Amino acid sequence: EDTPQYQINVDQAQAGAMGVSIAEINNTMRIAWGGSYINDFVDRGRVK
Amino acid sequence: ELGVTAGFNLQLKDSSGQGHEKLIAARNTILGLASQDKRLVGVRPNGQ
Repeated sequence: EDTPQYQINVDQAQAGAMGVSIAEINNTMRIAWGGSYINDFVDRGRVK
Repeated sequence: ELGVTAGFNLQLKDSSGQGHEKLIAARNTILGLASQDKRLVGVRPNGQ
């Protein structure tokens, strides 16, 4: 079924007023909330 | 795999992540026992 969702609205005007990049805002949101897979490591001989 | 292979071939496996050193120690023990056996001839490791 269709469900409520939350919408984030980012103001270009205030972002420019504070000297913050749209791309920088997007990256911060993406990592902080969505999470990201960065690279690998080895755990008892197996890459993870 | 057909004309020059009279002898047997086997793969000893490190099933748990015990490291290279334990694996080669086990290989060494196997080879050492096999050297002292009448029915087996010329058993060697097949790698560097």
